[PDB]
Amino acid sequence: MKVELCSFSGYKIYPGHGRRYARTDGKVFQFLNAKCESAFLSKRNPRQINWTVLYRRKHKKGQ
Amino acid sequence: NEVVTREYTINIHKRIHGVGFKKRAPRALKEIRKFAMKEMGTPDVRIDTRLNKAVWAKGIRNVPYRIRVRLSRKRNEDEDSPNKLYTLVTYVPVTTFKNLQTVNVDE
Amino acid sequence: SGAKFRISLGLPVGAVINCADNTGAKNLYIISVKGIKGRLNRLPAAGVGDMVMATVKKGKPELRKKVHPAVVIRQRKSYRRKDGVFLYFEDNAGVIVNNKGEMKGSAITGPVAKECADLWPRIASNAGSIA
Amino acid sequence: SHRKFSAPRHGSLGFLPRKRSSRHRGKVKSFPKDDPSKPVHLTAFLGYKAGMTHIVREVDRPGSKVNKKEVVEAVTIVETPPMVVVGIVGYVETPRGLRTFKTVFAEHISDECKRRFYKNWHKSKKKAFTKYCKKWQDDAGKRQLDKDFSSMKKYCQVIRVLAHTQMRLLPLRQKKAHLMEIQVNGGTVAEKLDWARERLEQQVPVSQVFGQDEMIDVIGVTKGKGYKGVTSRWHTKKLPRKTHRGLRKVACIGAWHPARVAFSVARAGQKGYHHRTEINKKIYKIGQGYLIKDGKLIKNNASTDYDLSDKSINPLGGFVHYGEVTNDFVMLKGCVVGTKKRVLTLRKSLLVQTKRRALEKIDLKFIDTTSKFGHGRFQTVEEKKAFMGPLKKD
RNA sequence: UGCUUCUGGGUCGGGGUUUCGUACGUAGCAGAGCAGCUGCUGCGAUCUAUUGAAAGUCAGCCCUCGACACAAGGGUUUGU
RNA sequence: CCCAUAUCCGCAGCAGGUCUCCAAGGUGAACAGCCUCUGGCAUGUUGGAACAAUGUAGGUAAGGGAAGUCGGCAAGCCGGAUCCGUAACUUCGGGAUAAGGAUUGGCUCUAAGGGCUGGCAGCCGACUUAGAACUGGUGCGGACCAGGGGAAUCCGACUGU
Ligand SMILES: [Mg+2]
Ligand SMILES: [Mg+2]
Ligand SMILES: [Mg+2]
Ligand SMILES: [Mg+2]
Ligand SMILES: [Mg+2]
Ligand SMILES: [Mg+2]
Ligand SMILES: [Mg+2]
Ligand SMILES: [Mg+2]
Ligand SMILES: [Mg+2]
Ligand SMILES: [Mg+2]
Ligand SMILES: [Mg+2]
Ligand SMILES: [Mg+2]
Ligand SMILES: [Mg+2]
Ligand SMILES: [Mg+2]
Ligand SMILES: [Mg+2]
Repeated sequence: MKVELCSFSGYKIYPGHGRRYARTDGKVFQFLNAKCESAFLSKRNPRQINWTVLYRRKHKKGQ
Repeated sequence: NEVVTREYTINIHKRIHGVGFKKRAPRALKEIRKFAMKEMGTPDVRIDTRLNKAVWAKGIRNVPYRIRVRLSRKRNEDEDSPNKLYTLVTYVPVTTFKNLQTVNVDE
Repeated sequence: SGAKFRISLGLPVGAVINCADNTGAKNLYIISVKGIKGRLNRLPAAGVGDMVMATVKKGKPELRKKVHPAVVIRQRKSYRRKDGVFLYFEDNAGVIVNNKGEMKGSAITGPVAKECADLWPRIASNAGSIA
Repeated sequence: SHRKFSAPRHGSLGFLPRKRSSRHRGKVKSFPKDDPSKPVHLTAFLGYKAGMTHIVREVDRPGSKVNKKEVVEAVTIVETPPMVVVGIVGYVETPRGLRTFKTVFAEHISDECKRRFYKNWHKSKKKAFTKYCKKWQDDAGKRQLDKDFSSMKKYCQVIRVLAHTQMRLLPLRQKKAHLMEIQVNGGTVAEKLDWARERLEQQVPVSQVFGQDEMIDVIGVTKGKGYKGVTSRWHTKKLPRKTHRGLRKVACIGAWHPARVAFSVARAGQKGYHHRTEINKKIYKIGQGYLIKDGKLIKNNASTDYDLSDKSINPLGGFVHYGEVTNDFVMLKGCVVGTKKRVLTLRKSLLVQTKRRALEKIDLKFIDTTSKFGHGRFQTVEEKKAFMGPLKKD
């Protein structure tokens, strides 16, 4: 089975983890856990959450 | 070597885990006294009023997680008591608890 | 030939779900579920791919005050697939059909569960996407 | 009058009394029926419940919706370090049932096994089997032994071996070994004894008892849950909120006549810690333990033909509330009874396994080793470090 | 279930894991503006770096064998 | 001297009853609730160890949402304030906080609203209202305090007993 990536945090989801979300507009999201799912559903921007892949890429933390 | 002094860190957090709010700090005083018998094997444990003050410094339920204490086994001066020795427990303020071993203190 | 596996049932009798077809109904009110033998005190319940009996509460006046066969195509209650995936939809949706599973309408809005899609070829052909 | 609307009764009257098991170690109530034509083999084994994980595999079920497709399946990891055979016991069939006939123990018995014979090892002088062991050193005693073995050949019909676990290799606090009789099914009675006599004091790896894809039964004691009410113990309907004097009760515990409470009515009492036997638990993998080969520790007992990572079954942080599985393990599909650390009796099937599910061959594509102490999201520490990057600790 | 094989568990420490979400202090010519002196100096929620940081983490998580002491004990009974 | 969760009446040191005076700071419309100073107390006729069932009093629950029940009983939703908006009917007073929306933090500023002295000048000031920028993970009446609503039928006008 192929690995996904959390639609909020950027962490990769191995088989048997998280939840897959499907909106009425057709877009499908995957969430590593409920911590990531809650932030996404509360309309939080991952770029502003310090521990996400999108934040660290925007701030060059790894680089 | 009956008269001896050592400095300990007591993990109060794990001693009072799961205890009710109105009994958390009363029970820490009990777990400190119980700790003293185990380490020094003396029924007569005497907890200093500063250590009692430190343990209650944050109220009845948010007790400090770790506390550094000094145990000093001393000779019971009164011959009326059945106990020849007692243990005195004093507070040792520490800016940090990291890497603190159990230390022998020599006066 | 291949049989659908059990999934969590999220729509007990008495649930009002959206109507995801162009018939005219705006929602579907579940009054029973096909294939439910049940037991004492337990409400019949439905999941994606289940045919149900429902009434239209909001919609065309000609569609109301009567019982329609409907199939659930989306549900908000997450259900496990045999590949270990827990999937759930933003809303609960159904489509009116007849006994034979042919859609009373001609188009669907929103995605359709793969569980319901594989079970109803007439419904699948009208689905914009499959989830 | 008759009850208005029908309903099946709650619970099974077949598992009564709902009491605390009198034994901690699962007891094999029935060993498989002996087939003399089969070669000599053992029929049971003792394992410990390490904990659960989940795997990925490709199912081969023609006509299924999951044929040639991947599926995630839960598994239980049962640590099964090799057992040590210490004694042989023979039985005689009588018109009153099997009667224990003769018991012969090995010359050497380790301290893990001798602990079993004591309620306090600390206060004991460790005198168990001290005078007996001399029967193996002197000729007269030896001549008496092979007379005992010959009598077991003449008269006995069921041969069992006394195998105990090796607790020193397990991560648990307990040092007292678990000692059980295992029946020796297989050839004639003479063949059973020679095979067993050879194995006195020897070790039996689990792989010699069970094999890949085998359907076995797990016998153990469920997780104790203490005093429980009828609602939790018997799963009866909860009474309305307006009920006076409590609602987690059975309202009518009987009719006026018979003027007694019947044995078939739900009551409050013990829940859990019940002896149970569960059948048809497939073996998904028999894993080899850690081996020091050529000065390097081999521990990749969780790699598969598709996941070449050098990782062991142990999840990050170890098995929660158990420890580290460094011995041979059995990966069983689904769940089994007991808490972590619970000793489980593995037994061979009493049935004939002719079903596509029973005969299906397992080919694991992936074994999950993420932490179970939270929501672990990394399979290995190397995978974690490569993703995270250097930290302030370094 | 454990209670001397330089061995045993215990306590502290450390490491692993994991939860939250980036510590105090310090610097900033980042900061909507405002006050004072002739660009500088003050007030300023907030922001950035230090800093996936700080803090907790078995009390019923996992591994140590670094520190410290303790452990060869006590009571009541039992005989073909 | 007590004057009342122990000096009075209730068989008692009884969660009941029993007439009054004085009355601080903060928040806030407030003698509300919440915290605090002066003053007072030792948890209400016992303690210790556990944390089973069943209770009593509080909470939280995925998906559904009264399918429960005689009956929405119980709980829950709403709730402050500012700006907007508001029907039938009506005895024209009401209905009405009808119904229905938006807003609310912190911080830095701007504008208006006065007295005293000798269309101007100087000195004093007390809280308000309104607007703007910036700002935080959209959190902001952050605790406390704090109306669910609508359409109808019966009866009794209402307030009161
Ligand atoms: Mg019913
Ligand atoms: Mg009948
Ligand atoms: Mg009642
Ligand atoms: Mg877990
Ligand atoms: Mg009280
Ligand atoms: Mg008292
Ligand atoms: Mg009193
Ligand atoms: Mg009382
Ligand atoms: Mg709910
Ligand atoms: Mg919900
Ligand atoms: Mg009804
Ligand atoms: Mg009914
Ligand atoms: Mg009510
Ligand atoms: Mg009205
Ligand atoms: Mg009236």
